[PDB]
This record gives sequence, structure tokens and C-alpha cells, in this order.
Amino acid sequence: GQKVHPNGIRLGIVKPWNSTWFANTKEFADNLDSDFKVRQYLTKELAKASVSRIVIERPAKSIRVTIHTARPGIVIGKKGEDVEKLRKVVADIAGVPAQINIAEVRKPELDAKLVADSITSQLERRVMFRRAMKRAVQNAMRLGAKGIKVEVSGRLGGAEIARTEWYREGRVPLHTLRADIDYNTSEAHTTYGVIGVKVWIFKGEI
Amino acid sequence: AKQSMKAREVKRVALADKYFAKRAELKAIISDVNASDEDRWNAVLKLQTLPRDSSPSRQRNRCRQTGRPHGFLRKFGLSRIKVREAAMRGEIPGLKKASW
Amino acid sequence: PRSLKKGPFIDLHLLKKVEKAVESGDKKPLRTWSRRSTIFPNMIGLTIAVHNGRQHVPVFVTDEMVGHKLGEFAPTRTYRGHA
Amino acid sequence: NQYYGTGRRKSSAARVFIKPGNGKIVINQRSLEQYFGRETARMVVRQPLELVDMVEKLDLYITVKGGGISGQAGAIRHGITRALMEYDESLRSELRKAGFVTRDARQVERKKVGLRKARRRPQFSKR
Amino acid sequence: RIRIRLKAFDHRLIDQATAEIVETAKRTGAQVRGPIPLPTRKERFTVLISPHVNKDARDQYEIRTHLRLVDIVEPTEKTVDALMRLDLAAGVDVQISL
Amino acid sequence: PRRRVIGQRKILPDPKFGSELLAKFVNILMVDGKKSTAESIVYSALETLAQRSGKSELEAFEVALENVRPTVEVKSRRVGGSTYQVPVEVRPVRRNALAMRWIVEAARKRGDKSMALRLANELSDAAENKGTAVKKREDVHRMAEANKAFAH
RNA sequence: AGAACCUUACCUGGUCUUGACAUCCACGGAAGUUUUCAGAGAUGAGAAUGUGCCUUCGGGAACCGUGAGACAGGUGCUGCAUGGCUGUCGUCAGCUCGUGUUGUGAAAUGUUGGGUUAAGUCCCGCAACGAGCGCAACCCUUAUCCUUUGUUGCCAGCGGUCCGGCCGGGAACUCAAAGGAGACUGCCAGUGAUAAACUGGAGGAAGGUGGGGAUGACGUCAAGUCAUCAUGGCCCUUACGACCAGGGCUACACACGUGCUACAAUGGCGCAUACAAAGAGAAGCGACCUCGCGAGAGCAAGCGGACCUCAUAAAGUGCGUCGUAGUCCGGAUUGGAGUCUGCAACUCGACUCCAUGAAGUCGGAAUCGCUAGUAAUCGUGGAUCAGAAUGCCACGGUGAAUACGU
Ligand SMILES: [Mg+2]
Ligand SMILES: [Mg+2]
Ligand SMILES: [Mg+2]
Ligand SMILES: [Mg+2]
Ligand SMILES: [Mg+2]
Ligand SMILES: [Mg+2]
Ligand SMILES: [Mg+2]
Ligand SMILES: [Mg+2]
Ligand SMILES: [Mg+2]
Ligand SMILES: [Mg+2]
Ligand SMILES: [Mg+2]
Ligand SMILES: [Mg+2]
Ligand SMILES: [Mg+2]
Ligand SMILES: [Mg+2]
Ligand SMILES: [Mg+2]
Ligand SMILES: [Mg+2]
Ligand SMILES: [Mg+2]
Ligand SMILES: [Mg+2]
Ligand SMILES: [Mg+2]
Ligand SMILES: [Mg+2]
Ligand SMILES: [Mg+2]
Ligand SMILES: [Mg+2]
Ligand SMILES: [Mg+2]
Ligand SMILES: [Mg+2]
Ligand SMILES: [Mg+2]
Repeated sequence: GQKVHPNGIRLGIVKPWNSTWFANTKEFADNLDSDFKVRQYLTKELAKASVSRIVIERPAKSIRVTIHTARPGIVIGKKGEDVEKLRKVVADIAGVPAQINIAEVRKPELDAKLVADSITSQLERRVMFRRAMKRAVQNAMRLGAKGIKVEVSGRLGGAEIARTEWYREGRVPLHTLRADIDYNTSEAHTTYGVIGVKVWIFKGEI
Repeated sequence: AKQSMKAREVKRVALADKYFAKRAELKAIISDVNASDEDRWNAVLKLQTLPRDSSPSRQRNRCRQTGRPHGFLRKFGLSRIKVREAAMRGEIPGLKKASW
Repeated sequence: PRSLKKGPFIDLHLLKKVEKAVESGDKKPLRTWSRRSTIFPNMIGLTIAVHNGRQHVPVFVTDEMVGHKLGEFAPTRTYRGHA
Repeated sequence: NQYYGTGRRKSSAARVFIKPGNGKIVINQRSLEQYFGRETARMVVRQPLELVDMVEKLDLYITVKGGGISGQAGAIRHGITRALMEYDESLRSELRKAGFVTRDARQVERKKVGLRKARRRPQFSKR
Repeated sequence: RIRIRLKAFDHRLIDQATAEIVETAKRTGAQVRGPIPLPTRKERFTVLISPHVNKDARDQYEIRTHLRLVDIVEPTEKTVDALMRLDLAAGVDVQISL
Repeated sequence: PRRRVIGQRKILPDPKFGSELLAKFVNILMVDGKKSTAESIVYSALETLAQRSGKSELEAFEVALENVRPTVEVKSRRVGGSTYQVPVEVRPVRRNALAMRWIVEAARKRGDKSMALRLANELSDAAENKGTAVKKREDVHRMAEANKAFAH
């Protein structure tokens, strides 16, 4: 059968939203449209910066964007010569003045998005999927994670028939609401087609 | 959808908001009860002159991302599929699964 | 249907063509694609070829036809029977 | 002094005041017979005060809101029983044994997606 | 006399905002009435979860809006000036009327 | 059911007679959830019958009730394609239920002008063994009489 | 979750070729505002006008036209090349792993046995010892009480009244929305293997999972979707790409699925009068007053809302009539006269008035849903939406019969 989104079912319990502004009906569609464009752009340039999440907030007639990254030095640039240009382009796109903050991600091997992106890159570079999946599981578990599950599906190895394979260690109780689960996905465009990757990481009870 | 449909929608919006005021004044003239039927006839003949695409009724709601013309929701500006996709990632503020 | 306070409906180009034809004698039949246009008493005695979707059907306006629309005299479906 | 009571039933809420008196019953600034044309509602209202037999020895001032007819009558029962408890405690076991004290928690079930009603299903055919 | 209305999607944030507003207003010297909770608004949506057919499979979502009212009586010229400069947290819609 | 968990539900007495059995009769006669109509109809019919008899509503209803209620019925039991018609007793509550149901169904099929008149005429007839309800009871008794060879 | 034009992907006709939609180079360049002729329109030609804005006066360029190709474009094929998403078995109680042991081996044990539960739920014994995904708990709503605040919500005790909580007033009460208590086989009795548990009783708003929702294990059906989107391979490039008008998707000897309205007296009609819940509102909802029999029209307050509008709830009740008739049941079809939305109601919209008054008297062989505030029946709101619900999604009123048993 099908499973519920691990993020969606815990938004009122343990997980917070990625957008934290208020608006009436007349502003709502425009706000989502601008947020979509901003996130797409920052994803476009900052690909080699290992950015996990982009939080967008709208205090009053302005905007504040906080990006979480594992390589803050390359994002910042030289004494801030890049944050200002990114700020100016975001201000151009959104139509309001902007301010940008950088948050460092300690232990980047415990973030599901980063692991998914790493696995995708390795698959693109022609690496055997079992090798990469086992490395991901070992790296996550050595840093104190309570559990990790990694699933890869698609036309594996260039075969004529697609299939799905997954590995798991620890506890991953998806039916427990209060539990802290980070779940995220990625796609790889190999010479034979697309390969999908999903990662679940279980951290703590409350 | 096709790029042609998106171009057509953009052009229709442009023509509509370009001719809004003139359409308003001619329609106001026609809708009046205290007037001259000759003036009403002239106004009717003039209203047909404008391009058909200037009518607001010629525009179809579509998803801001994909262009799907079915399943629209006015509150968000997206169809059902994209609403669910975005809402499951916490990108729509205050929205969550309901149960009562 | 059409509200009384608004009068009838006619197309400007069709009206122009009709007047130019009437003032200059009974000329050739007039091709037209306008089917939403009502029939005026000035049209009596004329021959108008109305589009039906694929071709132009000739209609000879008489005094009985005043009031309706042109498209009423150009069927758009072809049906002979079943079996 | 007035003895107070509150009753709830279905979607109706009622408030009741009881004092010494000669038997007057007022509901929403109207008499008992004026408010309820149905007889069952009348026996429903009068059951508690008849079980303990202080009909003409008390005066009742009641108001109601929401719901229909039987729901309002049940709310009136609940309120009058609670007020009688607040006026005398030696009667509690007597009214509990008659079921007057339990609050009826039956609500209406919501409509569910895919069904015509709360439980009725659409017509199913094998082929 | 001042009416203040606060709207928010979350109740914890708006409660903290109301607390800081009322404490700031009271430290100036004016008197306060509230906070009064107005009815919460619930907006519901129902959508299909399948790209093609399968009519009976749907999801249902809800948005809640919390709203509260605070009244300021005997305001001082310092009270209002401290009121604008409070810089309430983002995500709370504030309406002030006199 | 397989579980055997149910109990029994409480029934309210009738408005102006203080009887549960009349309330059950009203419920049996009710359609679409319109109880007031059914209770008015039954009250009118009972009043008319009491006037035309003189005893009361209560024991007149009772007397009609002993004349229609059954005492033994049949149940099917498949063996090898055909069925045994085994006779079994009826509990008193089921006796009352069957009596009332037969009475109501017989009264619904008549050609009078009003349902109250229909019910009054039928129940007065049944008070002394002339209606269709007593005929149905006699047929049930006869059918149960024939197949007593399988009554263990 | 709503085909007159548009949507539109299909048909006929008239037109385009670096192009309806992006980037690169060369050249004439404001952006726009009224205009006229020909044409079904696409388009072609023409007439006045602002021709700037930071600017090292070199201009960079929001953005218009021309010339080439590198390219753009495809709702074209393959769901049996794929990602993502969904249906179903099935909310069924199952599905595995590490180490040890047994077997030449596929494999087995654990997961079997006695009780017990809704449950691989729990207790005891056991060549097994432990662990994971499932079950249950954490989440939302309803039923009882407690504390804080009282406006636009409330009116028990007082003063006035135009009888209007209308005013002065009060924070008791309904109610609103934040935070707590509460239900745990907790206590009593009996059985039981002193265990797990089972039958009953007390208190309580609620008793043994109190009611309802969310939550769908490993997998099966080469199940559905290349037309939401994304994507390998194949295919077209003055056309399988692009623009416009008109038509079609609404046909009609027939067959089936899902519905609505009936065939009446537990009813039809007329007059008078009670009692809800939930929800929406700025290119919007629209009162009051006047005109019209009517759909509606004119003028026009209030509202971004516990305040204003939508917006008199219906079945019910009392009185009168009809008295079993294809009817004072039923409302299909058809003729005449209109209203409103919209450039435009012929094909092909909804609604109003007058006239007409079809089949239908409970439905063959067969077949469906439902265990309680349920079935049955009566009204109200919302999304889509210029206009267009008997469908879909929600909300309350009245309120049953039966379950011996497997
Ligand atoms: Mg495209
Ligand atoms: Mg439209
Ligand atoms: Mg509202
Ligand atoms: Mg069309
Ligand atoms: Mg698939
Ligand atoms: Mg061995
Ligand atoms: Mg097993
Ligand atoms: Mg085994
Ligand atoms: Mg064994
Ligand atoms: Mg066992
Ligand atoms: Mg278990
Ligand atoms: Mg569970
Ligand atoms: Mg008890
Ligand atoms: Mg008990
Ligand atoms: Mg297939
Ligand atoms: Mg498939
Ligand atoms: Mg197929
Ligand atoms: Mg296809
Ligand atoms: Mg067309
Ligand atoms: Mg169709
Ligand atoms: Mg009639
Ligand atoms: Mg008849
Ligand atoms: Mg008529
Ligand atoms: Mg059941
Ligand atoms: Mg209902």
C-alpha cells in the first residue's frame, strides 16, 4: 500500500513550517508565487554549496531569507561580497528589500537532504548503488543516529527491468507521531533514465 | 500545458486591462434607461469594434506553475496536485491535515 | 432572450454590406459567417449565403423571416437514419 | 434563595431556577402549555418533579436555546434535576436510579467522503 | 480609547505578543481591558490525491485563524508612542484603531 | 451475531396512558420518523373502539391481543437440498411483536377512508376472530401442526 | 470542483516560416495615446502625437521592427524502458533479521504447546537467546467539572422605561478561548493454574478500546497515469509546429449503470403561528424606501465582519375544504409574452408569468444498503463559477424494527 508523508503528518506536533508569514486572501497566491521563484533561484545558483532548507519570512512589506548550508564559507564569499549580490537579486525578484542569514549545519551526514543529494551525485558518476547506500548507512550510524533507512528505486545498473532496493538499521517507527523523523528525496538522471532516492532518519522520541 | 496556451493567456490579460475603461464607459452608456435610443444604437455598434480578447470572460484560470486548466483553487492559485505537493513540505503557512 | 431595453442585435459589417447591396440593386448573393444577427425588414428580397460549418447555404429572405436569426436556416448536422 | 441548574442535550442548552412557590412554571417568558404543543414534551418536563412529588410546592423559571423540541425538553430535564440536587442532596440516589442524572451524549455523526450519509453506501453492482 | 485586534495562525505566538503589548501599555500608566478571545475561524479544503481517476481517494486540510481584542482606556501620549515602537513579532497581524 | 454481546434498549411510556406496550404499538405504526401522527391516529382509533365497545381502551386492546398472538412457529433447516420445517416455541415478547405486526399489516390493507377507521374496524374484528390477522395465525398454527414429526 | 465564444486538444476554410514562446549577432529605435480604409478575422496600408529616464554627454537599456543560422515547438508513439503519485487484497494480524543449534542439502527452530485477547495482546512451559517493521500508546473532535478575561457576547439580584437588555448598571449564568482535573480493571465479591484474565456490584458525566476521525507492515495484480509534471529511446521541422472565423464534443431505430420525481387521504390545497446548526462576503454581500402579479428594476445605508448583508429554516401545530376519482393525485411535452448575465443565448443558458395537461394505480426473472442518534424522512451552506446542480463536499430537526443463533 501507500504511505503518508512523514513531514506532513507531524507539522502540528514536532515539525515546524518553512514559511511563517500571515496574509489575507488577496495576497496569498502572490506570496506563494514569489516564494516559489525565490526558492527555485537560490536552488539554482547554490547547488555546489550543499544547502538543506530555505526559510522565508515576511515581517512587514519586506522579506528575510535564511539558508541552512554545510559550507557557509563558500556561500559568504570574500568579506560578504556574495551575500550582498544575492540579497540584491532576491530584492529584484520579490519586489521588496531583503535580508539574508546563513546557518551552519553541524554534522552534515545527519541531514536527509544532503545524503540524498550525495547519493544522487555518486549515481551520476557511475558508482554501484549498493556501495554508496552502505556508505550512507554507516556514516549516518557512526555519528549517533538512532536509525536510518535508505531506499533506491528505478532502472538500476542500466537493466532492462526496473526494481526497488532498500537498507535499514536501527529504529524507524513511522507510525509514532511524536518521534523525530527527517525524510527527504532526490532524483538522478542517468544515461538510461531517472532513479529515485528516499532517506528516513530517526533521531529522538520527543 | 503547451506554451501557446500560456502566451494566449498573457495576451488576453494585456488586452483586457488595456481596454477596461473604454469597455466600462460604453457598457455604462448602454445600461442606462434615461438616454436616446439612437445613442444606444451607436454605443452597441461601437462595442463590437473592440477585439474580442478584451473581454474578462475570455480568460481561464490556470495553475501558476504547470498550466493545468482543471482543478483550480482561487485561494492558493494552484491545482490539487501542486497544492498537495507544496502543502506536504510545509511551504504553505498554517495549512495542515484536518480531522474532526 | 435579448432584453427589450437593449433592442435587437446586428453586426456592423453585415449591416454595411446589406445597405450597400440594397442601394445598388439586387446583386450577387452575399457570403456571410454571421449567424447571431437578427433579420431586419431591409433584408427582404436578398439572397444571403450563410456559413454552416463547411459550406454556404443560400437563404432568400421573405417577409415571414423578420425577427429570427440567420443561423436558424442553415442546419449543421447531417442525419439520414439508422440501419 | 433561588437554586440554580444547567442542562444540556443534543444541541440545546437550558438554565433553570427553582424557588419556593405555589406551582408556577415559566419557560422563556411563556407558560408551559404555550411553549410545548406536544404532550410528550410536557410529560418529559414534568417527570422529575413528579417522581419526588413537589409539583405545586415549587416555582420554576426556565429558559432554553438551540436545538429542536425534544432536545430542549431533555435539556430542561437535566437542568431541573441538577437544580433539585443543589436544593436537596438526600434525593441523589433516587434520581440516579431513574436515569435522570446521566447526561445523554448522543450526537449526530459527520458525513464521510465516498458515502451518501454517515453510513449509507451507494448502490453496488457485481457487473 | 484604543481598539487593538491581533490575528495569527498560531496561538502561542499571538499569546506572547498580547502579553508583551499589555505589559508595555500597563507600564506606561494607562488601564487595559482584555485580552478578549474572539471566535476562531476554520477554513477547510478537500482535494483529490490521484493524478488520474480514483474519485473516492481524497485529502482534507484545515487552516485555523485566532483573533483577540485588547482595549486601552485613559491613554497617555507616551503610551501610544511606546505602542508603535514595540515591533511585534513577524507572523502576527496587528490592527490599531482609535 | 457471532459475539453475543448486545443487551436491551429502554423504551418510553405512552403519553396519556402510562403504558409501554402502547408505545411499542405506536413505534410499529410510525413511518419516516413521524411519531406524532402515529400516536394521534392510534389514540383516535382506540377512543372510537372504546366508544363502540364500552369496556376501555386498555383491556379491549388486550382482548384483541390474546386472539392474534401465536404459540408455535416453524424454522427451516436444510439437509440435502430440501428443508425440514422444524416447529419451535415462541417467547412471549416475540408473541407480542408478531401479534402487533400482523395486526398493523392487516389493517394497512383495507378500503376505508382513514387509517384510524381501518385500524379500529380491523382490531374490533380481531377482538372476536373475524379478520385476516386471525386467519394468518390459524394458517401458521396449521402449518406447524402438520410437521410435528420432526419436533424432537 | 461546473463544453455558447474562450476552455479545445477534433472538422472545414483563410493565412505564417528563426516562428505564438527564450538566448546569441548586425541595423532603425522610447515606452504609449487617440485615428481612417479593405477584410469574417488573422492581417495590409495610412493619419497626428510623448519620444524620454541614471547617464564619465561614450550612453549602458524596460521595451518595439528587419535580416541569417545555432535553434525553438510537439496534448505525436512506447505506463511492457522509467521517477513521482494512486487503487485493491485489508485496518486483515501478520512479515523478517543477528548469533547459537539441527540437517549432505533445499531448509528448520525461534514464530510450536496450555490458557487468554480485538490483536504475533498477555501469562506459563520450551534448543533457543535477543532485536526490527506491524498491534496498542503519543495526535484531532465530542460528553463532566475547575481557574483567568468580558466585547460586538450574557442578564440572576437593583433604578428607569417609548416594553426595545432599550438605558444605568452586574461578572452570578449561557457563551466565547487559553490553561488544568478526570477513567486507571482504580475499589469490592466470585471463578481461575496464587498467573494472565473472565462474570458481576459501588461511586461517577462517562467502565472496561466511552463515541467518531487521522494513522494502511513485507508484498500481489508487467493493475492506473508519457494528457498535471519530470524523463530514456523513436519520430515531424514551410509542419505532426503557429494565428483566425465558423462548426462539433449537446446527434439517435437501440442496450446498460448511477440518480431525481411520482403513482396519493400517515395525503393535496388555503389561512395563522413555534424551535436550529454550520458557512461566505470588496471587479464583493447588499438593507430601508418606491414601481411591477412575477423573475426583477431605481435610489441607496452598513460591512474586510460574535456588530452589517446573505437570510422568514422545512417537516411540525390549530382551523376549513377535498371523500377514493386517472381525482382539487402526477407535472412530462407544447404555444404565447418576458427578465438577467455576457461582445454575442439559432445550433446550445438559467429563471418568471398565462395557457396545455403525457406515461404512471407499487413494478417479471433477478438484485442492493443498513445494528442507534444508525436506517428512513425534512430543510440549510460551500468549492468550481460572468451566467449555468437532481452531482460532490459539509451542517442541523424528527427519529424507528430486529439480532434465538453459527
Ligand atoms: Mg511544455
Ligand atoms: Mg471560465
Ligand atoms: Mg467569518
Ligand atoms: Mg468550442
Ligand atoms: Mg508506475
Ligand atoms: Mg552443519
Ligand atoms: Mg508468521
Ligand atoms: Mg519458520
Ligand atoms: Mg514445531
Ligand atoms: Mg500460542
Ligand atoms: Mg508484538
Ligand atoms: Mg494504531
Ligand atoms: Mg453505577
Ligand atoms: Mg458497573
Ligand atoms: Mg498493462
Ligand atoms: Mg503498472
Ligand atoms: Mg490502458
Ligand atoms: Mg497516450
Ligand atoms: Mg474556435
Ligand atoms: Mg461528454
Ligand atoms: Mg397539484
Ligand atoms: Mg387511489
Ligand atoms: Mg401553469
Ligand atoms: Mg459493525
Ligand atoms: Mg443529516
